[PDB]
Amino acid sequence: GPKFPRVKNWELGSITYDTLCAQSQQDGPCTPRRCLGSLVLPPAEQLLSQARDFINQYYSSIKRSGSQAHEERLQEVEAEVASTGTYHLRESELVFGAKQAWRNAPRCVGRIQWGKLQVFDARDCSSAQEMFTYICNHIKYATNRGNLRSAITVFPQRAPGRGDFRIWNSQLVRYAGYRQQDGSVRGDPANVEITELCIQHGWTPGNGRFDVLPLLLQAPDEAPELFVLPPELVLEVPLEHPTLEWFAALGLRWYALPAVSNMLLEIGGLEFSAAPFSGWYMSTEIGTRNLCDPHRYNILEDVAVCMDLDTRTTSSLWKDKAAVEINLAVLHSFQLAKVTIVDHHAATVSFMKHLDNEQKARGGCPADWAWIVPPISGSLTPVFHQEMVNYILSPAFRYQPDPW
Amino acid sequence: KFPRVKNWELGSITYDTLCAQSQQDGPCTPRRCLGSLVLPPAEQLLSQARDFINQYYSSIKRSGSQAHEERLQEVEAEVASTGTYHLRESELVFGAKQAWRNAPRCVGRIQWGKLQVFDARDCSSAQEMFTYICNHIKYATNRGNLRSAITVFPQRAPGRGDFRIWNSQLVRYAGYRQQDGSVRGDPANVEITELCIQHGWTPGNGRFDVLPLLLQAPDEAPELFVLPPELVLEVPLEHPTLEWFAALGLRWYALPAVSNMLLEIGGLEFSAAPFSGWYMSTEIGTRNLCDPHRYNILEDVAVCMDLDTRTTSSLWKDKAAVEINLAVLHSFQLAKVTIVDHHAATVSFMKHLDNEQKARGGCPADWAWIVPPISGSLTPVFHQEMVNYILSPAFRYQPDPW
Ligand code: HEM
Ligand code: HEM
Ligand SMILES: Cc1cc(N)nc(C[C@@H]2CNC[C@@H]2OCCNC[C@H](F)c2cccc(F)c2)c1
Ligand SMILES: Cc1cc(N)nc(C[C@@H]2CNC[C@@H]2OCCNC[C@H](F)c2cccc(F)c2)c1
Ligand SMILES: C[C@H](O)[C@H](O)[C@H]1CNc2nc(N)[nH]c(=O)c2N1
Ligand SMILES: C[C@H](O)[C@H](O)[C@H]1CNc2nc(N)[nH]c(=O)c2N1
Ligand SMILES: [Zn+2]
Repeated sequence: GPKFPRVKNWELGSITYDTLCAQSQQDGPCTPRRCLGSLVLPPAEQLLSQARDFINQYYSSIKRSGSQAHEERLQEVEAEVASTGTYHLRESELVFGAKQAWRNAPRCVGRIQWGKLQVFDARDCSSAQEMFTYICNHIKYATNRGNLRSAITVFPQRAPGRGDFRIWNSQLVRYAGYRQQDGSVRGDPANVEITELCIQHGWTPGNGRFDVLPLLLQAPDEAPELFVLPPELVLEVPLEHPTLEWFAALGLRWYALPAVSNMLLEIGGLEFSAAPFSGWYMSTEIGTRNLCDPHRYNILEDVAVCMDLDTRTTSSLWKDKAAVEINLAVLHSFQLAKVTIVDHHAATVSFMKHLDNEQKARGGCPADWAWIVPPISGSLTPVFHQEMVNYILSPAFRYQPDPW
Repeated sequence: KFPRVKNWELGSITYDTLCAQSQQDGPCTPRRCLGSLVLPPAEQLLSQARDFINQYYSSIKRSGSQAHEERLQEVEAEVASTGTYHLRESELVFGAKQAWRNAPRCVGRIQWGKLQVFDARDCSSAQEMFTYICNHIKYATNRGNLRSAITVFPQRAPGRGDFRIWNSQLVRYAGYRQQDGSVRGDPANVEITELCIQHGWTPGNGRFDVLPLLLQAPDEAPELFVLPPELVLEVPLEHPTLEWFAALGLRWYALPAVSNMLLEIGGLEFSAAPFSGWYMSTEIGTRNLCDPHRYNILEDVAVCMDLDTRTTSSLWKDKAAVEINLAVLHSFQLAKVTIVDHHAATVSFMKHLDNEQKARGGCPADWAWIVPPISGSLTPVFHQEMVNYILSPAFRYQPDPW
């Protein structure tokens, strides 16, 4: 074979070679001396080359590469940068770039849907209040009464010497976490800081386990402003189990819409610091991570006690049994409420199909094995047996640290 | 420089300084991570030897002593004269424990200091290899109270062919290709099964037929030896509450004993150095029995359980897999054969990480192999960042001798 990584599937015995990785223009965290693949967090000339690359990508995607229109677009970007230090994307370039950032996201198992993204252009937005309107519109469109639709809303890009548009919440919908007297947390321990920041900015807190947080929205050079989401906009699913009738009595619930709001969207060197996007859940993120992580709702022991399991010994597999029934409750309850969700089996099957599609279309697919393999039943899914190459392509979504 | 390593469940952070001791490159580069891939003169030999002898004298806290100086000179003298050298038994013992300590894919490393090392470097024939292997099996098995062991056969030499065990483990079950392209037994072992038959083995026809060994002395065809049945401890699988489970006729062998890896110590290479510990239950219950390309029993079990098999969203696979893992643990516990479940194994691995942080400043670990194949995030290792790199002494994969 060629001098590109050989990639094997150990279940089926099949082999491919990744040639797409040659397109990577940004270094990850590994060296020949040590692999850091498991870590969670790993100028005019600089901008212009990122821009040219992106414009080349766009004209390739419309098959007008080398054309007069292509060359004129490049010259227009260069002159814009020459005189202003920055440039602006055409509407169709933004749409292409946003779908490409999703396509490029190594940690996303849902990429078979990448071409079906509704891109809302909010680059005219000039205030926190207007961000709120755009965000409520996104939530209404995306939620679609339970028939969820993938979407992204793009606020204005970072600009020379002017502050950023930022949504302070890590997602559009999250539950509060309230630090208690005895040191415990009521609600979601992941959200203790943001919850405290909201109270500080004038929110009157609740006292429940599942209280929806308000949004803290920041327009350039202003303190963030607080906006409560009208409860009729936030679709939630009370959790019940198909055969364990007591499960409904636990009063657990989750919201319908997974909407990430703290990632930076980079396209051609331009940085969109507020560009919240949403899809639909894969059930394990709720049933396994949100509900069972020891540092989250941590409900395994409660549920195992209800199931009458022996929680005194590891080898009864009480944690495994309880996690499975909680995951089944999530799926059953979303299906009952007619809210789009995908189980880990169906999601990883569709990601294997996406891998094949991309092998044909671009000669590989950047993928992060530790994130793509689900957190229960790993080797029961086809992705566990599939070698994966991880690398950074642009356009991309990047993590940004909390603005506080 | 030194990477920061975070645990996301507890918020705790360490810095890995051990990785600076790596002298051998892995498959990653700044352009792309290949961490998920399964497969990767006299002066170079001399410096590996020196490093190793330095490691050894450091472990017995005699660095710089007279014995240390004179041993270094012995190695130099031997290499300069002959191109190679030989380890003393106590060095071999230290080196074997260290290759285990260093193995990034092993979750069982809390046990690394406890290893019985059989010196088989005076072995000159496949016959003698067989006797040594039978003794290792008897020792390691110990009527079910398993004891970690390694037997080390003669090192590679520039002149000649290697000592090799053709089998990938000392105990494995045959896989017989059928006329309909079906496999009876373990589909992972079709090739070795067919090799045994072509070297004169009379095959069984069951699902759990223990394979004979193909053992190879230098520059000879391999020879076939059948393991005496009484040496091979097996565990019938039954379930604590599902009565019909026992009637599936399932079983697994007690002793996991890897026989195809190369042991590298101080630049010397031991191409046959089979080692054994005890099983982590998910290896049997999840991979061997539920992999689609292995015994693939999930659907049969789920149907016996009367689960709805038609749709993924009933989580019938997840349910059946849990019960199969439970059957494995219950049955080994019942037979009084050492086994460890994935929760206990991963908790002890976390302690090993803390011990190693204190002892050496880090611990090379391969997250994709450390995290178990069921209930990943239910175990503490899922939430633990890991740094992967190659330290020597080391175990290395070697391709099949045919
Ligand atoms: C259509 C349904 C979708 C499904 C089922 C899905 C599935 C997932 C899952 C399970 C994860 C891992 C999340 C975690 O553990 O934190 C993930 C990550 C991610 N997905 Fe998707 N995805 C979907 C849509 C989207 C969309 C619309 C975008 C953007 C346009 C997106 C981009 C990303 C990114 C950037 C990550 C990494 C997040 C991070 O680093 O925290 N995905 N996806
Ligand atoms: C004491 C009981 C032990 C337990 C519970 C244990 C656990 C494990 C597990 C679960 C794996 C992954 C197996 C797989 O998925 O193929 C593994 C791999 C490995 N272990 Fe251990 N281990 C034990 C003892 C040992 C010993 C005694 C040695 C050598 C002296 C050793 C060296 C290795 C090596 C080199 C690998 C990687 C094997 C490969 O690449 O195929 N371990 N261990
Ligand atoms: C520190 C840090 C880095 C990073 N890259 N990421 C994070 C968010 C963490 C990752 N793991 C839990 C939490 O992220 C929770 C949010 N995940 C929802 C998911 F991204 C999703 C699902 C379906 C559709 C869709 F559009 C989006 C934190
Ligand atoms: C191609 C290739 C490369 C590589 N490094 N490795 C392999 C063996 C594979 C790994 N995954 C299944 C199979 O290896 C099965 C052997 N595993 C037994 C396990 F290693 C074990 C457990 C407890 C104690 C002990 F001493 C040994 C194949
Ligand atoms: C340490 C490790 O990288 C970390 O816990 C990762 C593992 N895999 C994951 N996979 C997904 N999809 N989401 C996550 O939050 C994590 N956490
Ligand atoms: C492709 C992927 O690396 C491969 O399936 C790995 C993943 N993790 C593993 N983990 C262990 N312990 N054993 C294995 O064989 C594997 N296989
Ligand atoms: Zn890597």
